[PDB]
Amino acid sequence: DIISIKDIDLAKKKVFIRCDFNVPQDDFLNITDDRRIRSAIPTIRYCLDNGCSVILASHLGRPKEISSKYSLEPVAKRLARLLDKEIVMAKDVIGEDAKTKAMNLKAGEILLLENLRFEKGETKNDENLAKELASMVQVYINDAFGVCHRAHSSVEAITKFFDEKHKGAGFLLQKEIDFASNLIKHPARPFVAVVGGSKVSGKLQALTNLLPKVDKLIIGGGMAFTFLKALGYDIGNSLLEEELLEEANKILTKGKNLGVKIYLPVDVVAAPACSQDVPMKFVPAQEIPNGWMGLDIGPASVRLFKEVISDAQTIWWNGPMGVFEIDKFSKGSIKMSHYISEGHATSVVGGGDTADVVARAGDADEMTFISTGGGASLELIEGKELPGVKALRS
Ligand SMILES: [K+]
Ligand SMILES: [K+]
Repeated sequence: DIISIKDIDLAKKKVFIRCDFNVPQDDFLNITDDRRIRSAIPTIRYCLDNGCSVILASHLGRPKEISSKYSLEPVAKRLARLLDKEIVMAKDVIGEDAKTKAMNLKAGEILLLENLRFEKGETKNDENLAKELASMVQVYINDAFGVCHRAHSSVEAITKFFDEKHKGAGFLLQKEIDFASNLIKHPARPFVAVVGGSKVSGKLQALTNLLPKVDKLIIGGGMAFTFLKALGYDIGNSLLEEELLEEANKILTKGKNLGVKIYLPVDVVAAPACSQDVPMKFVPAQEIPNGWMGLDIGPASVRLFKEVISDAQTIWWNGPMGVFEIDKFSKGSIKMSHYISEGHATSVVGGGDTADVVARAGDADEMTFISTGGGASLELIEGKELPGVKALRS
């Protein structure tokens, strides 16, 4: 149903590619993870190989207003090394400099527009922005699954300025869609969802839609403590969403009614504060000391979870098992990455935090697929129609 880049005649044309270059940066604005730039390359190279000129556009962060801090200039440098091709940068998005550069662009050249979100209309699906972006090119390609869950100009309104023979989905967008969709369709079984992170409300809708689909569900991260609390466990000073206690109980009740095997941590790494520099204890989940907090799954839980996933043919994992940015509270996530990656399941990772764990674990290459689109994969797993994808439906 979705129009593919493969069914569009784009040879020798001028092509707008909406890419996802929303990469992490450090305080000196050096790029600390270029995976999204790398994932964009096959679509870009396919156009260049077909004699196109290429206008690339992406957002970076969420600028409130224009500043050098959110410039795409470091993305341009990094992409130039990775493609071994030179890049022209526009000083603006649809101002005079972009339009002139776009018009001057020769076959085989690459133009990177400045941050899309320097235009206030982008996150409002402004139709004038869309029209101005569209005027620069003959073909529209979306390769940015990561923003497709939002009605933004560069993925939604812009598509109204191209007919079905001049717009389509890039190779990355198609993969993101195929991997996410499989999971809510007919995945190989046993199908295990492994869910984590610190908030239940983050995952509630995904869990509700996955529940009738999965064979087993492991719940870790800070969000587990709301489930344990919903079951009457004392959780000391751990994270709690009081207001979601009843919803968590509903997940467990329906899970059981549907025959889903649901596992929560049976032990945790507990500490008096969330820092490297305080003491830590391995304790049962029923015995977090007064005033202490659970910050990672414990070794018994790691081991149980290993056994839970051991016969899996499909695993979806979104969310760390614990506060993995702190070394002392990272081991449960790291070992889960090891166990998931080393097993024989089709393994699909979601969430930037989870991609980060998998990177630190050194396992990125043994995962079947790591989504580089944060909330977008989740909203698909939730059962929603994504406006960016809909926009490209034949
Ligand atoms: K046009
Ligand atoms: K594997």
